[PDB]
Amino acid sequence: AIPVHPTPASVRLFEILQGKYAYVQGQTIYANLRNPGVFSRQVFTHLFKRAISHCTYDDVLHDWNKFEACIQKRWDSCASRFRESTFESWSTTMKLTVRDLLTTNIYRVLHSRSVLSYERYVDWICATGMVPAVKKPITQELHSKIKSLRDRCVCRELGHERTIRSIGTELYEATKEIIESLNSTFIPQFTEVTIEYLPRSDEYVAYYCGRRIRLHVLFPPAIFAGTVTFDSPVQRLYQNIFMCYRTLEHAKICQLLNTAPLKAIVGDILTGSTASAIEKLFNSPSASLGARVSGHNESILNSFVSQYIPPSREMTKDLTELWESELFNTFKLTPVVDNQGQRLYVRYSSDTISILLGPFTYLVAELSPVELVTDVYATLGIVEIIDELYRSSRLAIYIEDLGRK
Amino acid sequence: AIPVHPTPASVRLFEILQGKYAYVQGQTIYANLRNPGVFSRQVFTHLFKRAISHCTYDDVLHDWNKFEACIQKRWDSCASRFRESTFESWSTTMKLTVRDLLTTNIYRVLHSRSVLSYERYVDWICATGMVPAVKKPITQELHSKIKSLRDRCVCRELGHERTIRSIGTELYEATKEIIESLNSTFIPQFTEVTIEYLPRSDEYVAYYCGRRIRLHVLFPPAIFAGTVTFDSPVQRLYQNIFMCYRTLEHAKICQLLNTAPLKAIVGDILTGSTASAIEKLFNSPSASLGARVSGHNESILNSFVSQYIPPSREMTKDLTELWESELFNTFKLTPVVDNQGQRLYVRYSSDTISILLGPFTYLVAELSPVELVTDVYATLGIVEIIDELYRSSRLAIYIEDLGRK
Repeated sequence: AIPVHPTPASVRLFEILQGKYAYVQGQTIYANLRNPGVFSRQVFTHLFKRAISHCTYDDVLHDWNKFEACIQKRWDSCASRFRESTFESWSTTMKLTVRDLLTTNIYRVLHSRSVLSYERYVDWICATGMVPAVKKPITQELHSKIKSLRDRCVCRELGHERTIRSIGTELYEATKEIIESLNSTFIPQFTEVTIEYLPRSDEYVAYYCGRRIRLHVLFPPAIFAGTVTFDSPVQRLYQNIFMCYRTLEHAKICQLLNTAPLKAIVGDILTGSTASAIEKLFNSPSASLGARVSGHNESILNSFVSQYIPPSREMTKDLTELWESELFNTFKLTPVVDNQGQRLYVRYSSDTISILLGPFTYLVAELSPVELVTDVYATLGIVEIIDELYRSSRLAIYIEDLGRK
Repeated sequence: AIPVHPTPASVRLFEILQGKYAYVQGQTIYANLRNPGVFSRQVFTHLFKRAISHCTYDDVLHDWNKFEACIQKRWDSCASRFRESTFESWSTTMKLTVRDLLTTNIYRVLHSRSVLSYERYVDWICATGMVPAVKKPITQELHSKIKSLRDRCVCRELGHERTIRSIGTELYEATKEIIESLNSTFIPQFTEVTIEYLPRSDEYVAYYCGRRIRLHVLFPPAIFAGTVTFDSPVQRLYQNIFMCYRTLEHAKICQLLNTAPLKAIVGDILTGSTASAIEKLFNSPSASLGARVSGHNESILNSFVSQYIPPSREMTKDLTELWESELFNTFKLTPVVDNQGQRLYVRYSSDTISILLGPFTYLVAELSPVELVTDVYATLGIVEIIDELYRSSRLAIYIEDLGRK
């Protein structure tokens, strides 16, 4: 039995998740990888993939035959290129008339209340290399918020495209198993739960409201007999950040201690009429400073003077790029820049989703049939990846099979 | 029961949303993402999509048939290219007749009094990660602000375009479903309502006029035993901005205390005749400074002088880019810049609308059938997105269906 969370050193470590003690410009990049949305990209494009894969080629071809049966009563040798153009435009409106309803329903199921958050995951793994895998069995939100007819109300039109009537049902029921899986799982905060490690027969015990909950080691900490330190991104910086905090408060201490314009040895304010503002502090005891010897018999032979400025902002300036280097390296962050651009587009890499969302979606989340994605799947627009999925979809490759008749 | 909102540290946090305590050049970018109208982009292109989706192909083809019936009484072998050119003209005035109608009606319904504001939204989520949901049931303003004929008297002309008489009515009634949905909700101010936490069996309780009113969590605060800290963009900067405020007021304190040109120790003004301006302050007690020892028996052996200014503007300057990095990172802001351009066009990204208006339009506001936008949907002109929608809209594809006869 040894504590992991509620030790003073580890709560000092958990504090740097927020900004309470020390903060610089490099720690702003920590929130950028703390940004969720990339997890919604995962379930998003994965349910697009599930909706787009399960389709039959034989349905869309008879849809095209009935589509031509629609146009022959509306409109010989010129009909060859007429049928080519109307098929091309049929493919275009097929992409459109799937993509709009997908954009409605999938964003509708996407921005539900999810008690699981990537944001509450990424700070925990970077803090201690450990994550509480909490299985919270309340799952009555999804059927209450969405039960039926949300897939049925929008699709009622003239052209009874049975492709949509086949895909909307399977994509609708597929989300009812996926949102189930994420909302069944749970990740808490830190300030009210704790985590316990027993050295004797080494396992780890989670705690929240009095029970041992499931867990997943990723970065096992170094337990010496005197203290425990965690192999973590932030605790690879820990006492350097505390050193910068110490010298900054030290700098303000000396700055506030030499404010007197003159040193003796014994032996509403921000804005106002400056003439009266002179009077309001010249009488104040901030002006004088008479230093003291303790013993009255103890005399002073010589006296010196040296105000001193410790290099505070210099200590902040290198520690900014200290933060930048660690969060470019241990999490693969490639700054997409312009010519002499000062880090304008900070983006996930190929392997950093395998090292953050890879373990996330497959260890603490039981999202079994979901995948990781490409660089340009997460880089591009979230609706602009939809037609790109379409460009390598089973559907549009069947339609480009129909692309030659 | 512990307070969240009216506590002194958190009301200092809600204050720095405004400019009252400390303010730098980086906090100017905070208003740029505070700009509403990007919510109007959402409802605007969503209702254009709703207007253009419900259209039928059969209405416009016989409309073109009657359009040719109009021109045969006004105007053989040359008639092939004559009919091609007049169809191209009919397409162009079709775009014109949807554009002028829609810009009147939709900018008319768009800039009504909306009690919901994105400006009143984005400040809450950045402050505490928390939003209070208010449902004000007063929804009687839509029938008074618009009844009918704003869509009709503009199109009451010679050519009875049944495309307009078919789609204007359904877009007209659909807008009433959307303005009702937004103005039913309400997001409040902060200086009169409160947010509050019960630690035991944790939930979050909102209050306006004595009722536990609805709300939604996004970023769970760190509640320790002494204080509460909210995982927020601004409170990740909180004591650094307070440190800059402290050193700026301390800098002005030392500047105001060191105005004397001469340091003794005991033992209308802005513009005027400068010869009399010498007279008006030389006799004044602002000039002199004779510092004091308390004890008259207490003597001084040695005495010093040290003027000192802390690096005030230096402490402001790095905190500018502190704000710049944080509001480029935790809200994804890509500065559209020129060669060595100093951050000229600060624009929303693909993912930051998913992290800000994504939760807004779907979770705190119950706008179900609305969508998100793209990068170029939000970048381009709001009338230049009309014709860009037309570059991929179902009626205009049906005109491009007719584009080859």
